[PDB]
Amino acid sequence: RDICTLDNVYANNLGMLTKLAHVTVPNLYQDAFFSALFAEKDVHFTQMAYYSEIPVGGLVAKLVPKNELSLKGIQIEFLGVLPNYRHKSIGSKLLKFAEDKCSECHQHNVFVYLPAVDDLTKQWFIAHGFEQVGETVNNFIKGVNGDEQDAILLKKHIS
Amino acid sequence: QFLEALKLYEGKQYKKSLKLLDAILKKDGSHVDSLALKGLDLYSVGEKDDAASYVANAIRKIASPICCHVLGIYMRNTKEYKESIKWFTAALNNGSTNKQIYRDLATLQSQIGDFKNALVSRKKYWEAFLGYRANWTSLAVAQDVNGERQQAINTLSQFEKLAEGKISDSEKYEHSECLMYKNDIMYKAASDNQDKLQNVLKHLNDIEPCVFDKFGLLERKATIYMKLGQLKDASIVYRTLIKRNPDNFKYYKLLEVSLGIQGDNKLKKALYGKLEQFYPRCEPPKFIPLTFLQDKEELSKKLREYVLPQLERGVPATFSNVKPLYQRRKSKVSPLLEKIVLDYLSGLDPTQDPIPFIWTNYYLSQHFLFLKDFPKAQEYIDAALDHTPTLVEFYILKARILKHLGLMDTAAGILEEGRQLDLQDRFINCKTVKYFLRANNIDKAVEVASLFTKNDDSVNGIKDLHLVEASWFIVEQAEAYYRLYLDRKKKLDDLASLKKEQIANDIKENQWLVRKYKGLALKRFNAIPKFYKQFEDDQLDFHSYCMRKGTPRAYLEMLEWGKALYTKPMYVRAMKEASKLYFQMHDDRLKKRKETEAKSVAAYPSDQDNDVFGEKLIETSTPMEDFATEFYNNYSMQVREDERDYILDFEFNYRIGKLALCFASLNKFAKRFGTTSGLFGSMAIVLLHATRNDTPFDPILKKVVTKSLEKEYSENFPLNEISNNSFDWLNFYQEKFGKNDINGLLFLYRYRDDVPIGSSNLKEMIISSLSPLEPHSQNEILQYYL
Amino acid sequence: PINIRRATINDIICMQNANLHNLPENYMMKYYMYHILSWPEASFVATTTTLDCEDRTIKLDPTYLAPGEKLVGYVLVKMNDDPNEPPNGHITSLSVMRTYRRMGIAENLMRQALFALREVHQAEYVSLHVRQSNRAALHLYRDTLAFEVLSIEKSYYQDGEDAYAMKKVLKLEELQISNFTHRREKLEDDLESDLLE
Amino acid sequence: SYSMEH
Ligand SMILES: CC(=O)SCCNC(=O)CCNC(=O)[C@H](O)C(C)(C)COP(=O)(O)OP(=O)(O)OC[C@H]1O[C@@H](n2cnc3c(N)ncnc32)[C@H](O)[C@@H]1OP(=O)(O)O
Ligand SMILES: O=P(O)(O)O[C@H]1[C@H](OP(=O)(O)O)[C@@H](OP(=O)(O)O)[C@H](OP(=O)(O)O)[C@@H](OP(=O)(O)O)[C@H]1OP(=O)(O)O
Repeated sequence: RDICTLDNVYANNLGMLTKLAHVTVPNLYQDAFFSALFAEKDVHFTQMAYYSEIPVGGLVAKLVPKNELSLKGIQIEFLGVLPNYRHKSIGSKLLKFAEDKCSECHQHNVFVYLPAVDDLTKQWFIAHGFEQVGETVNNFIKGVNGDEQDAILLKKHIS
Repeated sequence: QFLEALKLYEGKQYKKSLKLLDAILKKDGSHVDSLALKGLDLYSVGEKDDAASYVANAIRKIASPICCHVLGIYMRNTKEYKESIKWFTAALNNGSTNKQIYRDLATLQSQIGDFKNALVSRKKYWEAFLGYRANWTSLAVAQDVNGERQQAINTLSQFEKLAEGKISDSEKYEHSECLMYKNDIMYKAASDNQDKLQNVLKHLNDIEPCVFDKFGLLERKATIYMKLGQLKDASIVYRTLIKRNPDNFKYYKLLEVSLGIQGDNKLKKALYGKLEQFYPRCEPPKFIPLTFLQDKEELSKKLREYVLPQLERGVPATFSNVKPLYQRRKSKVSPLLEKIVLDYLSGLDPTQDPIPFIWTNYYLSQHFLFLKDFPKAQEYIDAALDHTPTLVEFYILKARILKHLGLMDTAAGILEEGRQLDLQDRFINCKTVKYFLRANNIDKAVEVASLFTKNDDSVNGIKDLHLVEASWFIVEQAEAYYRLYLDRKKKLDDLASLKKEQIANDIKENQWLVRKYKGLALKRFNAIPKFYKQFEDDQLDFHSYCMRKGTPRAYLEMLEWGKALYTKPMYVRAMKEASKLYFQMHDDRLKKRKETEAKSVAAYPSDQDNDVFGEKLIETSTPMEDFATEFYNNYSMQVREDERDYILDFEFNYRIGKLALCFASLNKFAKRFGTTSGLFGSMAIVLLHATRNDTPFDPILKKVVTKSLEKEYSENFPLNEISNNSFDWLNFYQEKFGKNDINGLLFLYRYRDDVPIGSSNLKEMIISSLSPLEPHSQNEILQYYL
Repeated sequence: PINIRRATINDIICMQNANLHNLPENYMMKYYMYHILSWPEASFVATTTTLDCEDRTIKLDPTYLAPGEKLVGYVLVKMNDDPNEPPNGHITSLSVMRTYRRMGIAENLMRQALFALREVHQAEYVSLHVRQSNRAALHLYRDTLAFEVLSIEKSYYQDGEDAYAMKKVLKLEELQISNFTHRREKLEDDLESDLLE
Repeated sequence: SYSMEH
């Protein structure tokens, strides 16, 4: 089939998704965050991207049901591809899964917080139809190293 | 009635039969029948101890024919096959009319290797039940095994005549098998006699339409043609076999021989060129030329054509596929492949050719690892890992390099990083377990292993791993406990010398450990012989089942397998390593809240075993007899002369005073490996030292052995020189066998108290002999051998 | 390089060792003997090969079959011998050591197994169980070999994972190994000429 | 893979 495919993440290959997140977005995720994904009320969607059967990227998104302004819907919590496999539509395929889940859940918003300094990534979401919402969010991102930084919020409307 | 309890045993109402038999014996407690069947019900309900006491009481009181049969079954169940035979026979001689007993006897007689009597039993059962083909097949098999081949063939042929036109669809598989089996016997008896061989071929042609084992028929057909010198005919059949399985190397080489081109590289090149067109995805056409091409440029072109497409597709075992060329053609093939694969890499881009890029780096990692350039091997695997850190295989190769460097803990850690990526895959789990055992981290190894075991009623998987007969784990764990044992014995001797005081707390702690590890090493090793005896016992059902099922050729292969069980690699490994413990226990005898730990290391059910730490094994007064009964005797009765470990032989007999068997082992070793071997030299020097009038051996032996050494080895050793305290045996050794013959030096070193030749110089000689070895080997010698 | 051949009882200790390394479903030696002594033409193994070149005893290692030959994969096959369907077979176990995966070994073993079941045993179909989350195994059976899903078996494995029960209908001519010599003019041996033409 | 447990 297509050389790039998506498939499910299970408890057994959760560590694969954790490794992908650690090499593509260092110092943001507590390993607990990954562990909470498969421990038996908030709903997550997870997915791995394979290139010729190699896991090279992944996605963690969250259904946010409700008080809340227009940042209800699907939150993208992780979306990352290994550097050497970029620019092959794999990130677009993962984002599209997220967007599609939004509509399956009859929601109309997909959003993501990014580091305010990460210009390149912001431009990539904007090329995919996202828009910045308001301005920089004061010290929103706590690092594993206790560091902090400002986030921006981006949003995209789904019919 | 006692007959009510027999039917009530035949029917599985074992309690039910028991109420009955207790009432009978309340009146008559010396009723032989009653006591005997008590045993067998009690046995069938796990109550093994009582069963044994009731059976043995009945044997004292001694019987009935029914009794004899009950006892026959009980004994079969407890694996007393020879006793079972005694009781089944007594059942007949005391008037049983049950003709099935002859079938049971044939099974038991076959199991113990008494085919002479088995054949008698097959004949009587066949006479009683001629209507069942199984009984014809089994008689023929007995005839064949007793060397009565024509009779075997006649028995099979007589059944065929009776069955002509009376074989149903469901009986056709058995028929096919029995047809091929007859061809086998005819074929062996034909030998190289051309007329006989011609008739065997005729038979094969005749039966082909009723034989469903087409590979087997084709293979027999080719070999017949070969022995008839009809090579062209053979060649057509081998081509027919290749087409059926073009991934079978053996067929290709046999085809070469049938075409008379074994010695003709020109024609071989053409043959495989042609075969490559029919079979483009298959290894043999691409690979076989790599074994004979000599022209640098042609070999080089062929190497390239074989390995580059595999790298391109990203196959992991690309290196491993060529590894046997690096092993047999090192100087020729490795420089050529180094250049080929380095040039291929330089053309690749990591973002456009990611798959070939990472797997080419992986190949080159394997390449430099094989050639012992470890830093370069790490560079190449690092490049792969950094690029694509999601491939478990890359963690395996990096760990493996670290293993060769002696970094066992680091190596285990990398593997553990790999394991975390894939909790589904048992293979990376097993290798991670193996690496932690190699680092002596038994607790982590067991925790990791236990993720895949059924631990249902246990804190971990040790019991499961014993149930599923996992020698891989058990041997590696045994070896890890032995290392820990030797480490703690060192830390124990260092603690004594550091008495110059709760240091006595630290030695009582260590003294427990030395014993705990020494015992668990020995207990884990003793798990292996138990598996292999069960494999032998496992044959029992097949003496009848194969006959019924119609697979006589496979049955005879089972017999041969059973006669080699105690020579298989993991058995021999456990035996060889366990001997270290028994031998030292012999040499040495010539100079609380465990309740918690007990559960974490138990191997077997509570009832079967109370010696959880193997204390009884290490406290033995008879370590040598224990090695013999638990491991060595079975190995020794089965092993072939051409695989026999004569050094084990020597070292075992040396410790039971049998110096003449030591000489025999030494002599046979030399016949095979010659008299330049350092191991030959060291065994000779140790044995010579044993013929010294001061030594604790029998003088009659020292005398006979002195003469055999004179008879055979007068011109190899200065035999006269054991009387000169100034003669430098160690110096003579290095002159003759060189100072790099590590294994020969290590043998002497093992006998350094018994055969003192300058233990300090010997040690230093071993130390300076280590430099050519890889680091891991250097270190394990420094730590565990010296 | 890897050699593919029919299994014998001399391979079952190493086959068990391979199973033990590669799968959570394990069996006692008696069960392998039952297979190899009941269906002696149906199981196949994959081994390394050390050929003599123009330019020892066996390693004490649980994968080794003979000097220079160790077992890297196997397919363990039986006929269905319960209680009254037409003849059908079962793939009891298939595995390949991880360092040897992704080069066609499983595929090669499987094709020899399907053809043998048809040829030797007139098997009409073959069945097997596979974990739902086993990507590699699903690709092999569904895509490469065109097995069908027959059902879902809930909580089939010991750790509780659901299986697919899968099935493939067997017909002799389409299973012939010569049909698979070209991955992608398909020349064949007619078994007639002289090859050195 | 056949599971002999069930
Ligand atoms: C808080 C959180 O959620 S996590 C933070 C977000 N993630 C990160 O910061 C992690 C680091 N970044 C990454 O992993 C990657 O850069 C991602 C995920 C952002 C993008 O992944 P990629 O797989 O490169 O996405 P994709 O390939 O679909 O698109 C990248 C570009 O290549 C282009 N492209 C698509 N297909 C092809 C092709 N065949 N050839 C060339 N270019 C292509 C796209 O159009 C896009 O171009 P543009 O941006 O100039 O319009
Ligand atoms: O002997 P071990 O310590 O258990 O190590 C072995 C050994 O490799 P080295 O001794 O060269 O490291 C194998 O090679 P052979 O002895 O069979 O030639 C190798 O097998 P391959 O080269 O065929 O891969 C195998 O590697 P693996 O099992 O990963 O394929 C590897 O075992 P470890 O990787 O567990 O160290």
